[PDB]
Amino acid sequence: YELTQPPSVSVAPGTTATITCGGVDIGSTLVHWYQQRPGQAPLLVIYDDSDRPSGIPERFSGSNSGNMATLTISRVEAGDEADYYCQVWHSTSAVIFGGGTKLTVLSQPKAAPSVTLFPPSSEELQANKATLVCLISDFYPGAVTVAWKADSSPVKAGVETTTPSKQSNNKYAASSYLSLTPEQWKSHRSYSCQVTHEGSTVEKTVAPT
Amino acid sequence: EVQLVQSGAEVKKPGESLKISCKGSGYRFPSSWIGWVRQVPGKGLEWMGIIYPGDGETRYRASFQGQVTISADQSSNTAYLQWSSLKASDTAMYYCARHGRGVREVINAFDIWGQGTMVTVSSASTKGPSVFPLAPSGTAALGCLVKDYFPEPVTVSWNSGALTSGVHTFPAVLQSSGLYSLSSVVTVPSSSLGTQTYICNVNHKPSNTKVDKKVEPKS
Amino acid sequence: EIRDKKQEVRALFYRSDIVPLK
Repeated sequence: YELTQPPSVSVAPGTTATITCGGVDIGSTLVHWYQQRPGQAPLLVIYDDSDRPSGIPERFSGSNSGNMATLTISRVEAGDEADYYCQVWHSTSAVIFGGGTKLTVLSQPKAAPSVTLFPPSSEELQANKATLVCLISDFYPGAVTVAWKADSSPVKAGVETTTPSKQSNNKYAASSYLSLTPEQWKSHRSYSCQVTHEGSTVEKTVAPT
Repeated sequence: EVQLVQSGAEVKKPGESLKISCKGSGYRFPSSWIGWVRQVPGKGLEWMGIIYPGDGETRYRASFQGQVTISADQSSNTAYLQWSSLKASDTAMYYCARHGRGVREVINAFDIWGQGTMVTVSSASTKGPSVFPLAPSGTAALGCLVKDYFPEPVTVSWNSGALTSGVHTFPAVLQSSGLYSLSSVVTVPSSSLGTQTYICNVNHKPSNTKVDKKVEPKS
Repeated sequence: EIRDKKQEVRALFYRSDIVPLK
């Protein structure tokens, strides 16, 4: 059994934020919603579909029916920016959390990422290692997806990516690493880092030559 | 108040056993389930198992059966999560959470959470970083890559703190080798590349290492 | 209706606090 949540949701402050939780016949069970801020433990904000624990403001509400449950935050405020998780008790030994949803409360206009792709330095090659470094900066909201291409084929082996982190200017930055042997590095025509953000993709390419 | 207090952060090697704890206070320990939840940094929540301290009934996610054991101490009001043989893929934050026992008088959800215990599994011991330049080629980005160090943290500055605008140091990644790597980057006017000198200062106190690396444009 | 669903769901993890079980 799987609970489906949108990976990211962004809303203007003061409007109504809606986060959905996708499950088969999820309306026949009870859905609970937890809030997690970066570096902190989760916090129960809704239980039994529509019930608020003490200390949770009334703008938080919930519903559940058919194949979808919904968390609703009216008059959403900057303080509500956070990750949100839906959760159910499906069967005796099955407790399931949704994938989570990063709720951003827009404090500034959307900004596309600036991407810089560094090839392996000569010194690293002298150490018998090759690392392509893709640095991504100055994007907002802080949600991107990174893909690597060798020539034109996607590669998943040897890829390490960090979670976006706030810059000084409240925009976000991330980094991705592709690990190759010097032989691999030299035996391909080109390598590409592709960063997708808010439906638009920025691509950078480097070649051994 | 009702609270769960978890044990401190752990750094262990593959194949070793581990036991982390969760101390409940302010409520009747026997009458609430205690669940364990795993969160790899940057990822989502994963349920591992749950125990009812009143009699020791345990339920596990199928994939975690045989890797972990959950137990409880009714005198110290303490729940335990235990690995017999750790793997590198066990690196994560681990939370305990209280769950009602299925009556209307209580919240039938994870209403109280522990603060989390970070567990890092690596075969490595203390090791200083290798610093490589990320050379630039009307602004240009240049940086340095701090590679294969253990344990955290390393601090990075530029020109001994004199260059601070356009500077960002990224969080570290834990490689399959058990070692950490990170990058630091700075954006500078492309006209100053010829004259100005840019040096990143890496400091790794656990290994008592300082490295100054001048990053230059390549031909 | 919500009561029926609540009973159905809570039956999965219901534990009595009275020992021994009657």
